[PDB]
Amino acid sequence: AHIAICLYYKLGETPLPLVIETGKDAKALQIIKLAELYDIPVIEDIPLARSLYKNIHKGQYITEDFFEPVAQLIRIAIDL
Amino acid sequence: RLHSEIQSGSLANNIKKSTVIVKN
Repeated sequence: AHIAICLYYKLGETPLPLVIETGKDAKALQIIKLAELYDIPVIEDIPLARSLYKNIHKGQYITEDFFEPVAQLIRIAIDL
Repeated sequence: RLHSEIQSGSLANNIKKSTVIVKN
């Protein structure tokens, strides 16, 4: 019912956006908690969260299908 | 070919360095 996907990107350190953490239900809520604790942007994107969850594992860099949408997610998150 | 950076720390710390969280 509830998904959260945590992406990490730092220029010159992560070659691509990295899914560092994922969570469903209780752990999804925890992540969206902890993201508010540390002031990390949370964006609701149902199709992107669901496809990332189904395709990209924890600890895995995003694949080619996700480059454009995650680029846009990150730009939107940047400011905010 | 799949690409991983599989070792990492705690749930709290991973989030604190995170860039964006996407949810449904």
